[PDB]
Amino acid sequence: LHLIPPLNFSMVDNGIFRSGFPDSANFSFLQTLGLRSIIYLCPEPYPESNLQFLKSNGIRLFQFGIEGNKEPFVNIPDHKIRMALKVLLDEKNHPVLIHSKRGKHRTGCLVGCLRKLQKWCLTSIFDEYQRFAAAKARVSDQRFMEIFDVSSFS
Ligand SMILES: O=P(O)(O)O[C@H]1[C@@H](OP(=O)(O)O)[C@@H](OP(=O)(O)O)[C@H](OP(=O)(O)OP(=O)(O)O)[C@@H](OP(=O)(O)O)[C@@H]1OP(=O)(O)O
Ligand SMILES: O=P(O)(O)O[C@H]1[C@H](OP(=O)(O)O)[C@@H](OP(=O)(O)O)[C@H](OP(=O)(O)O)[C@@H](OP(=O)(O)O)[C@H]1OP(=O)(O)O
Repeated sequence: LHLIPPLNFSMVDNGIFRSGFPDSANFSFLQTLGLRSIIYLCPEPYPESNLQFLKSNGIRLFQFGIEGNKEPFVNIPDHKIRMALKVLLDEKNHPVLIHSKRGKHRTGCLVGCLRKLQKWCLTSIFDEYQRFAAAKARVSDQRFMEIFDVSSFS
């Protein structure tokens, strides 16, 4: 036994994964996925360790830096989520890992908006969001998904 998936790692769909921030202990696991792409949702620069892993493995980094904010005073990062969705929906970028810091809020919102495009009823989207967010589930994240207009992606 030796592979360590990154924090809160899960398969979302064919060619799509979610997690928190990978560190060097996770690189041997991430190698088994044959990633083409990472969608990174934090504003902080990528560490040198991570950049060397991407360069060694031919993985493209897409960064859409969403500022972390806590309830009750939240950002509505609509443009950044939609830019990340545009990349996520292009199969040429697959396999793709979506990650933020812990993979609960920013990652959860992007995945929830994907589920809405996949025609999941809201309660099913929120159940999946809650499974990762656990005691840190935010009503604001779920309201963002409730309000999200799918029009431009149909
Ligand atoms: O209370 P805070 O000091 O603001 O801690 C919170 C932390 O919450 P706690 O550690 O106190 O529980 C959140 O973590 P979770 O709520 O996910 O447990 C985490 O946001 P997060 O890493 O969740 O961001 P996502 O990556 O899920 O968007 C926050 O990160 P952000 O600031 O959103 O990048 C803070 O973590 P940092 O300390 O690393 O900034
Ligand atoms: O520059 P603007 O045209 O006013 O648009 C901004 C801008 O959105 P994008 O840059 O992502 O297009 C903010 O992000 P920064 O430029 O500051 O990085 C964003 O903030 P978040 O990314 O945190 O959402 C904000 O959205 P909001 O104010 O709703 O949180 C949004 O403004 P509209 O919301 O486009 O005025």
